[PDB]
Amino acid sequence: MKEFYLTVEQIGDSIFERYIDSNGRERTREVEYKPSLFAHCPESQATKYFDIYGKPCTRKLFANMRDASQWIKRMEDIGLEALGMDDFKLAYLSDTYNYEIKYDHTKIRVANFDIEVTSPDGFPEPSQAKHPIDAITHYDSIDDRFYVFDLLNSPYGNVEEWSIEIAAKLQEQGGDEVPSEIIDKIIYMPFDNEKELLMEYLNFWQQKTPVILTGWNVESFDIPYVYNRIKNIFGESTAKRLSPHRKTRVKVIENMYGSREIITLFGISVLDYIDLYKKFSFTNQPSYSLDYISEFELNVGKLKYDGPISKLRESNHQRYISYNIIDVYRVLQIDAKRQFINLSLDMGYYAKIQIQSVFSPIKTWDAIIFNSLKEQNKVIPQGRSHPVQPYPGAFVKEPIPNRYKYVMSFDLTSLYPSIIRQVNISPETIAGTFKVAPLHDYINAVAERPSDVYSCSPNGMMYYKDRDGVVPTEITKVFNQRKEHKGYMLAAQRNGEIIKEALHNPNLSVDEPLDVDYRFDFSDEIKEKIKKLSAKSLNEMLFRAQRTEVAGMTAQINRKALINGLAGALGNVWFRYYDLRNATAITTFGQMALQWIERKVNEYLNEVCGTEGEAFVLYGDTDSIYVSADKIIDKVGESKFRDTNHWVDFLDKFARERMEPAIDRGFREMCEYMNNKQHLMFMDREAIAGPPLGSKGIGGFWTGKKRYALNVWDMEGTRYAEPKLKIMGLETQKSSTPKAVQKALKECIRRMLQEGEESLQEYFKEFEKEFRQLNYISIASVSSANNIAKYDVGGFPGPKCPFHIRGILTYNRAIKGNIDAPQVVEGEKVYVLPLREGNPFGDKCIAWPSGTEITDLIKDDVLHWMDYTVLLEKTFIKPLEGFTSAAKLDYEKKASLFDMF
DNA sequence: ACAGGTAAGCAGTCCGCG
DNA sequence: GCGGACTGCTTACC
Ligand SMILES: Cc1cn([C@H]2C[C@H](O)[C@@H](COP(=O)(O)OP(=O)(O)OP(=O)(O)O)O2)c(=O)[nH]c1=O
Ligand SMILES: [Ca+2]
Ligand SMILES: [Ca+2]
Ligand SMILES: [Ca+2]
Ligand SMILES: [Ca+2]
Ligand SMILES: [Cl-]
Repeated sequence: MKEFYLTVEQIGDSIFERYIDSNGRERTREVEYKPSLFAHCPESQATKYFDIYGKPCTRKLFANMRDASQWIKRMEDIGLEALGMDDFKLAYLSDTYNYEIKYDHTKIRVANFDIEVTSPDGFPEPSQAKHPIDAITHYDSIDDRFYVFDLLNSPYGNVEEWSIEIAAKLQEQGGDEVPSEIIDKIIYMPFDNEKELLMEYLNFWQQKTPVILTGWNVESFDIPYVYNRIKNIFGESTAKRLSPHRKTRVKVIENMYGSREIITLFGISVLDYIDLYKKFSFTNQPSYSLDYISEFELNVGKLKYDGPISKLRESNHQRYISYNIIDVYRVLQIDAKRQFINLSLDMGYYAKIQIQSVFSPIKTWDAIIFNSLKEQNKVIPQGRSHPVQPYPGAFVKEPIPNRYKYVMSFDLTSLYPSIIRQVNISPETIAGTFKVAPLHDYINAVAERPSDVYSCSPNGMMYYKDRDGVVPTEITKVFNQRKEHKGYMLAAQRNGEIIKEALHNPNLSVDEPLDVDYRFDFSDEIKEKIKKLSAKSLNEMLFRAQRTEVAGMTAQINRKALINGLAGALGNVWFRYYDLRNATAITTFGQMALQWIERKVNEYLNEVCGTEGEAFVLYGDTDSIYVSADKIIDKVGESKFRDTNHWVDFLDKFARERMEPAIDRGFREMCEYMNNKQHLMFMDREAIAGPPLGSKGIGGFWTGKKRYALNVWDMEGTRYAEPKLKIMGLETQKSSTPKAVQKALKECIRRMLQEGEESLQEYFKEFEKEFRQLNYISIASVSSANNIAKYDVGGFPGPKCPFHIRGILTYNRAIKGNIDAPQVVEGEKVYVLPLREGNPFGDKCIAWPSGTEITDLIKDDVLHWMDYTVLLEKTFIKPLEGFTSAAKLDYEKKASLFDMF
């Protein structure tokens, strides 16, 4: 089989690499790598190395890696460009793997792990590691085994072995309910003492050394804690065994509130799942406890126990171990759904970087572009330094706040990358400039055609049409992968809607779910086979379909993220190819494109309706238009259609047959006008939106930019079983609005768009009446805890102190003394509650770490002195007023004037 | 340091206001 | 005694 790397590191003048050989065997080697850089030389001097502009370079081989760096320095000490890949790991990878890497994941050792530390001192600090490690569950992807290391004796109690027979049993039967499918995969190891526990774990680490190291919060807690515990006990030399090469960097970086520490383990690629999740999940969560994320992701419960966690090992060691095992499995369950490790392997190898570098779009693209260039014997430029300059981005239309009954939207496919490809924007495709008319002259086709020779952006830049450019070339590739997985995604979604429809005719029948690939539109026979199936079998299929979709979502949205990131990278001063000329060429062309088609789309319909100079496009952001479809519908009359589904099927056909071809012609012209390389501005219909037929519903509304709600029947060719609410920017979407309140505002909106005003009033009446009975956690606000210190000033609110920061201050003050209550972690999320007039906290609000319940030390005073009125007013009524005003409705019954009857 | 800009709403502070 | 203008902060939308 083809060879592939596991990990690479540079230590002094040597490169350390773990890899899989041509026989599937894991090997390590240290290489005295001889790097090669480049300097400009005279035109006459004939070589085969040219920089990106076509200027000739000379290659310089260095005896060791230090020599190469010293030269770079000496060249800056002179003032001449020092060219080539300065990060030697990437050049080594590029040299050692001159082909497209096809890896075998079953050969890659991914370790998933978690530890427990009993601590009656408050949170056990990794930097200090004062308390014993008393459990380690470590899953190995190669062995398919959960390795459990369990301490029975410690300063904080002595405990009987864990029982796997009990662990397996129901909660409802006094067991722990550890899943069947992993019961047989547990390797249990009791330990007399911590010394042996740790000593054994290290020898285990040696024989099954992780390549990919993951888990929950593993980089802020488990890794640092185990490193430091071993360091405190056996010395830093032993602790260094956690690195296959024995080298570790310790980034001290503290804060005002003590000492936090991050350890780098050379030879291992650490991918903390919380960071994977934050980067790839595209959620903004109110809390990042595993319980919370497990629940959100897998719809599994809370992992319940009695008393605090600090007292769990002693009171119930049985459950203490099972819960540690389950925590590890949970991350695995999340990864089987989200596929983030898989994604990271794909990108890492695609680009030829350290896998952990996937967190860096700049590092990722530098390498892709580097390798691409290396293939044509071209030489990359030196990374220079620049001042940060702001630059303009997208255009957003200011909309008329209002209800809108029938709405149809249209969106451009991968716009910024498409613009890159259409215009041919790349560091070496720059041809010159032209003098720019103000933007609106390009929008309305008044300004003279900028060039007859080059491809142009309304920002005044001109690019060669004939050549290629690495950026377009490399961007097009990742785009095509994007399009592939999007395709799989949408079809899985389409299929999922068909299963939903079928769940109205569930057959009284005993069968198994169909063996089908959900990435592809179901065939007629499969469809025919589906109606006759049972509920039990249909639901299994639905679940699978969704699972396919999530998988496809992950692959698609994150390639999109990466390609959009190149476009922004052009405007990050650390990117090798930083260049505001190019970044600005992207954004400005975007602004023109959007407004150009707004002109065209208003023009077309005004002709097609005979009407004169009416507005149809009511909104647009960046690359989207929202078209007011009322006149098209009225041209036929709501009298007809019989059902909702008729007029949707109408509008759809009108979009695909009439609008798009006009839209296409519009973008053809603009491409011509701009004289671009290839037309790639593709705008197809997205959402079809309105109320159920002849209902009291308003269909949709806007409040301003970035804030609207629509009742969507069809989205990108997916016809929903039930109409789905598209809500953008409103409080229902924000992680800072109380859960109960999101839910209720969503129903108010649902009731606004699907049913009428009465329905909405009826609900508002109910909600307010019932509000005081909801759980405190459900009605609490959420916020991040940035810059606590800055505003601290004696433990009381400093100047211009933010509302939430104030609330933490009241917390801290109220938990003074008993270091036992959890401390608000700086930069983490908190619940916030307003405090009622004249309370014992001596301030007007309180905050505490999210996920958690507040410690009982203050819980009951918080519940009593709770300010429901200010909560209701601020978080619910206020935003509702916003929605209904814009919608021209009232949430409360108005004074009839007739009431005197 | 190690993708980008655009933009909304909520509070705090300071000022004008018979 | 409070509303408006401005700014800090937070979290959305592309
Ligand atoms: C979502 C997003 C968009 N954008 C910019 C670049 C996008 O080309 C443009 C429009 O964004 P989107 O409409 O969200 O998506 P897209 O055009 O990139 O791709 P698609 O429509 O197929 O999903 O806005 C970013 O710069 N960063 C981002 O994270
Ligand atoms: Ca734990
Ligand atoms: Ca689309
Ligand atoms: Ca788009
Ligand atoms: Ca869009
Ligand atoms: Cl230590």
